[PDB]
Amino acid sequence: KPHRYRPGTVALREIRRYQKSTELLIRKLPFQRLVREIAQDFKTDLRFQSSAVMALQEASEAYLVGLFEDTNLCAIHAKRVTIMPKDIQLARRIRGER
Amino acid sequence: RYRPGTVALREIRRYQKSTELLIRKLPFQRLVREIAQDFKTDLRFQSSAVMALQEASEAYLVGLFEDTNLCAIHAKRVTIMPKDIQLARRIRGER
Amino acid sequence: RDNIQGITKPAIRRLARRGGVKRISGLIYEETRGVLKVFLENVIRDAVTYTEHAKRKTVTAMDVVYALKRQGRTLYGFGG
Amino acid sequence: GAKRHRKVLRDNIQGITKPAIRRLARRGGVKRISGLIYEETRGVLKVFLENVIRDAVTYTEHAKRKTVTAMDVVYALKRQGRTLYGFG
Amino acid sequence: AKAKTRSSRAGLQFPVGRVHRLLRKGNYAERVGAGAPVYLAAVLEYLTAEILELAGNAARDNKKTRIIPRHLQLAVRNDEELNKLLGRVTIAQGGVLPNIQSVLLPK
Amino acid sequence: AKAKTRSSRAGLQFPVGRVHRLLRKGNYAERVGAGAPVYLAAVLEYLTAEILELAGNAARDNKKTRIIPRHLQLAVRNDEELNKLLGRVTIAQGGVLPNIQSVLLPK
Amino acid sequence: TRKESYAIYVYKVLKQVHPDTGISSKAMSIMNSFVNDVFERIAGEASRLAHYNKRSTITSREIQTAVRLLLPGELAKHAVSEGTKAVTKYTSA
Amino acid sequence: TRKESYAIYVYKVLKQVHPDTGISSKAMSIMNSFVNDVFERIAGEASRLAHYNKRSTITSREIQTAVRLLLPGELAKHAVSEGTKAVTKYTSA
Amino acid sequence: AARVQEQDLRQWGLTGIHLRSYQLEGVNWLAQRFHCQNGCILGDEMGLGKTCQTIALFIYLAGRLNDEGPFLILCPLSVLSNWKEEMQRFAPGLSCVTYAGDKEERACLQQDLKQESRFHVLLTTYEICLKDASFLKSFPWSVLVVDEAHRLKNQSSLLHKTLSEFSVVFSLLLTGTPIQNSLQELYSLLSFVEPDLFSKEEVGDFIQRYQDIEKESESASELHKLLQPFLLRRVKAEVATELPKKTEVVIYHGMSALQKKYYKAILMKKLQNILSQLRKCVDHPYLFDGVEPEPFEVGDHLTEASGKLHLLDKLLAFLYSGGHRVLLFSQMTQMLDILQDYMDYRGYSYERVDGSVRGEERHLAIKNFGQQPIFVFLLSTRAGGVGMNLTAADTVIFVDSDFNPQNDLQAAARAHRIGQNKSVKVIRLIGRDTVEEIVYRKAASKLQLTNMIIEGGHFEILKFGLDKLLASEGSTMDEIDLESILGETKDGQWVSDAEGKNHMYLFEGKDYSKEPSKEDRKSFEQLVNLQGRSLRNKG
DNA sequence: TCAGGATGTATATATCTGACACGTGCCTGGAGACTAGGGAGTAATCCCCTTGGCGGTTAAAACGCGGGGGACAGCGCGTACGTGCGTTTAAGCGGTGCTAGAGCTGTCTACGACCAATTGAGCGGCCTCGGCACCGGGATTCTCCA
DNA sequence: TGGAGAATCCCGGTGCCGAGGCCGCTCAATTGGTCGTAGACAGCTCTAGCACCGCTTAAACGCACGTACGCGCTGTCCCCCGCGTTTTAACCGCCAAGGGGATTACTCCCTAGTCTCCAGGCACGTGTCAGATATATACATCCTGA
Ligand SMILES: Nc1ncnc2c1ncn2[C@@H]1O[C@H](COP(=O)(O)OP(=O)(O)O)[C@@H](O)[C@H]1O
Ligand code: BEF
Repeated sequence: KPHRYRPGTVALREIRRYQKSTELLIRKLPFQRLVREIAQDFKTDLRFQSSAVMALQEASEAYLVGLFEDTNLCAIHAKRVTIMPKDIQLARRIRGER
Repeated sequence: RYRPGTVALREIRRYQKSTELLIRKLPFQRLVREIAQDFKTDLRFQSSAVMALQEASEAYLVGLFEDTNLCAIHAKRVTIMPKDIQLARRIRGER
Repeated sequence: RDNIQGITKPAIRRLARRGGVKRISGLIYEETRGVLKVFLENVIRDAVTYTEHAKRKTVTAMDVVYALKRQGRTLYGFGG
Repeated sequence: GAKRHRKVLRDNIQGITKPAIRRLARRGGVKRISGLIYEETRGVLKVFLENVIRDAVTYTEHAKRKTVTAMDVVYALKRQGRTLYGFG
Repeated sequence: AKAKTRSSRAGLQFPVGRVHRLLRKGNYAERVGAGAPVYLAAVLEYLTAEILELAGNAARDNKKTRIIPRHLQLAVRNDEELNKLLGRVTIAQGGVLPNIQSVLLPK
Repeated sequence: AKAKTRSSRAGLQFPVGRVHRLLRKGNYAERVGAGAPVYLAAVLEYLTAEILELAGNAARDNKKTRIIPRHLQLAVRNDEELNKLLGRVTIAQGGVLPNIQSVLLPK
Repeated sequence: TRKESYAIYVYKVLKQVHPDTGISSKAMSIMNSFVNDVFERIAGEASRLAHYNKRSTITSREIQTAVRLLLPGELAKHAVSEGTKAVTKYTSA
Repeated sequence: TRKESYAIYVYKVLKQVHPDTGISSKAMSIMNSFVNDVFERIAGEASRLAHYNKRSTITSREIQTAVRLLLPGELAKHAVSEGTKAVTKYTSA
Repeated sequence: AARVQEQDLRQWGLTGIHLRSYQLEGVNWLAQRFHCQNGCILGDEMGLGKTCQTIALFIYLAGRLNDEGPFLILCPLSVLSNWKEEMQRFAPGLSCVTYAGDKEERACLQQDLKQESRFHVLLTTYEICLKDASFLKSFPWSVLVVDEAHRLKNQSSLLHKTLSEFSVVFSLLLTGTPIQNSLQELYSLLSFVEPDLFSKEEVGDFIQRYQDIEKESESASELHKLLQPFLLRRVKAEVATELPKKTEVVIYHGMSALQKKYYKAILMKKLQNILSQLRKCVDHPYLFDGVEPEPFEVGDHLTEASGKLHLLDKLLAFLYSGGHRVLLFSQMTQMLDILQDYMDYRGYSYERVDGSVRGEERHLAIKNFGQQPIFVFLLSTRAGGVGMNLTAADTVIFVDSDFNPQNDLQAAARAHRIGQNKSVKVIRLIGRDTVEEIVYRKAASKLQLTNMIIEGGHFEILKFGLDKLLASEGSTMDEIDLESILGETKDGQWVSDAEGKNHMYLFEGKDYSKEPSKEDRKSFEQLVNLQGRSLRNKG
């Protein structure tokens, strides 16, 4: 029988790997397309510098990482290890964003 | 005799209809002066300064208790506990 | 001289009731006293700094209002 | 067989794929992830981006420009209490 | 000639001369245009009118003929956009909105 | 009289004259004292030296000799007061601190 | 000494809105604080908008942009409408 | 056209602190942003401090009070000592 | 030096083809250039057999002065099979290794570095030579051949800088097109050839010294003398006679109802880039996503949605009836998908090499191009017109009319080739009173800049304002052209044998116009501009 | 499940009472008229950088499958918190008294703005070499089924 | 109940591009005077903050009881993770065009600054009605028993 890892080992390995690095974790092109689609709803025929989209991506990724940290604390508070949409909602409620 | 939890709900409704301050004036003023003695000796306070401090403190505590209640309900409870206060204050960014 | 104990247990219960809390643990009172002490220390430090800058010996309501505004908690109804 | 149009139906918000959200959660320290987290995260990201981009486009239109610069994004982020260092 | 305040020309009730003086004395810019005070006074008057509309409605709901801080608090915290505008503002003697969680009610 | 800079008179490596010009052009007040730019430049130099010393320690701990944004992020977030000063600040290409909760580690 | 406030103007607006409703002194001081707070917010945003674009004059365009930046949603549209209406009526006279 | 920054002064301070360490360009831009951010924080705090007391001059007292309001703990104390030392040395010379 | 006869190549390994006089002259020229300098540019016209000349050069310097070292050939992916086939067809004495595949087979070929002359010629492509430059930087190559060398036009190219730092003794470039589309591009070619003589710093000198545009024999002869020992051009007219002649015939077409609607809409109201949307609208509206009635079936509604497609269907019916095999070139791949669906509807035997197809499907497609009696040849200009031998067809039809004319010229030359037997009839489909006409005229103006120098030293806009006829917002469909379509195309026995309403011939004749009616644009854009106590809670 | 009782709470009338709304005098800040200068609108030029597409590789994303471990429901227990009562304490209210300090006024004087001439510090441009990134290889580590 | 296997770390080599030092120039900081006004200082007033006393009563405190809720345990089941295979689109190299950002020169009109004048708004005084409080009173609601 082939070699298999128990559920949760590769998750810890990925946690360490991604907390040790600093690169962006979202693909560039899909994020840029999403940014342009969102911006179409405010002014048509807009142009973006590349550094503008880079700044937007850095800010978005930092925001999501911090939100996931708060979500993980809220999930641990309920004696769970799986994060769920209610944990995200509670974190955003306590932050004052809802 | 009323069953446990009825007087609590009546108190909740009563204190959510009212607007007065819930902490007594003299103990709060003494606490303020004690805290201020660690920064400059022989200070004076206008009465409105202590009133503003009390209003701000009570608003802060009521909001914190609302967040604590949300965190307690999240864990399938109705009793608020110190860990709920700690979670609420950490998520708010104060810890 | 232990004036933090003047924030009595019934007062904390009334604050919790206004916050909507239905049932309270017995260790909440010391936690709340510590939290209130920290909050008051920050605000009073800022207010006393404002008072000392103006070379006064009396903390006014505007010093408290400016301290609260500096900490991101604007207060309406006390002038300014 | 309809080879002239069989690709354009991806709904750009779906370009934020499930592996990317899992990578973000891993950097956030999350060990196990529910299956409904991905749509919730996409909605949260969309709201955040709408706010920031609305502010940035307002700043751009004030200057009577047609190109959104990096300084507009930095101003829009500082506008919301999220200061970003490293983009001038 | 006969004097005539700028508020009357603009058709406003908030003062345009006082807003102009505050803008000049606040160290906001080197110069202040002629239409800046009019625009700012109109915006301030509109916001005041919105708050007072909602607060008067709240006072009339309670069979009162005078507005107290409780009515201002109810007006602000019931309206969503005024609640966003004043999300980090404390109103003295205002109280809170009556709201009990669904799980705390008996069932 | 050979020109001597104000930074050398104060004993600083930050530009006192440039800080004075920035204070005069920022509409901060009508007029600016003589010792304000010196005091401000000293404070800015102190804060720069603090972060640079912490980031240099962090970079040397990684067997590197050039400071990159990751080292600045580690220096800021590992310090208890610089983290309060820069609490609401995002550092580009900085990453996060390595931290896993105890309940997620295996028994 | 004389201390100025917005009490009389708030009262005029109130009489326009509710012709038979009064207001207490604490509520009036709250409204005065509200007007001052909103004034400072708008003026500061306009100031830094003018500084961003290397201008040295605060005009009604900068006030309009600040109003759009600060007020949320449907509040911004009506506020911009009232400001534009006032400036148009003012410059026609 | 040109573009001024704090790069050379940051580099001089770095060579005082770590004589053998270098710095990349992204880190230098981050440090420039940090210096600008702290400058504008302190300047705005001193500006409104002068406005509160009905003064028209920003002096070293306002800068000192702004430093004590904005910096936490030991950072405020050491920054105050450094600034006071600099002003004392500048005045005597 | 010493002249090379045909028997020397016969004995030295070249056994496939009997060379020609100009081919032998080119081989001797290449030999003497190799003996005296570092690099040259074999710039014969398309379809004259440069590959045979390079293989003959390999045979020569592999059996005369025993230069047995490795040879590197760089070519586009579509001509890799052609190089591989001709290498063993004409020179089976040299072992040729096709260095291609995914990463794994290329690694397994990395392992064959036993360095025992197991390969004489290494054959690869640009992309592979740029991905595995490190492995391809550790060989002492004698000859470096860059086929279709007009890819090095830009000097800041990564391929230019990568290939410049190679251990090559002799760099040979192959380019059929007139390279001088601009002086800087020709100078980039020259700087790649002779980096020491033509330094990259003399770019300004090269442009300034040769700003001449008339005959100016005093400087035309100077530049000719400068390019005498580096370039070698031979044209079919002077060298390769007795071939069937090609006759380019440009055919005009109108619009459709929704075509005019969207043309005007884009001209008035993503729309950040205007030119691309205008050209898309002229080609076919259905390639806009929002205009389709979403039918997931083939039908007859395709022909009427575009005047270009209508005229194309008329031409295709006529050509299939007359027994003519046809090449079909286009710029955008979406339009090629539309054509493929239309061909599937009308039951036409078609083959498609497009670029981004695969490496081997192109080889299979080229085999089927000539094996089966297949009728339609779907092609992309950039990835289909770069060296494939498609002599089976005898009609080239352009539906694109791209920006620069070299691409279209070489795409047309894909059918006018050594080994052609019938005549070639080049057809263009450009819309009347359209931005396509302006692109065509701008291309034509760019083209006759290199004709001047060859013959001398070698031998308001986006309108096109006749929108008044485009303001009728109708069809303007053509049916009278059916009886003249035999008049423009006189087909004999399997050959095409020997400026009115919708047709124009091309015999080095010019066409010009001055965009009369911009008033339509101004008027319809004026039409475009023609198209207290608020208390939001109360009203 | 309904009956009924005890508790709490909403409802109607009467009576103060003090705070809000109105009227008056004046004074200071806003309005009108004029002048001077520089900030900004405007036209023109240029070239950088943005957009749209094709071509081709290849790493990541997507799909499916199998299983185990975590979420969730149910149950029991025992403890800690709510409720009510009687006792105690200290907060609140009023009244008086004293003085420290905030606030205003008038008078200089030293300090910061403004301007003109000058020169060195800092910025842009240009090599250039060493720190870091990639790479292959060997070794140790940690996990998982015994 | 140790060994097999996959992952990661340490070591050596190469190469390459960006951080660092040099250099020329230009513009902004420095120096030297001159003015005018902001602020420092002294003095006088008057108010409001602190301190104390005495009494009332409302609220805090302590105690007892009982109950319901937090918490631990167990069992099920399904859903999320790990892994192998396919396929798809991200990414980078490259080609075109052209729009718009950035600069410069010019001029003109809009705002600052000054003086004069006068009416709006602020401080002050006064009356009267909206609301708070008290008392009876009906009605809703919670809880226990048949
Ligand atoms: N001597 C020859 N006889 C016949 N055909 C030839 C000869 N030399 C070359 N060719 C033809 O040239 C074609 C490939 O040559 P190619 O390099 O494509 O020519 P060109 O460079 O003119 O396009 C082959 O089909 C081959 O038949
Ligand atoms: F120029 Be040949 F068709 F390769």
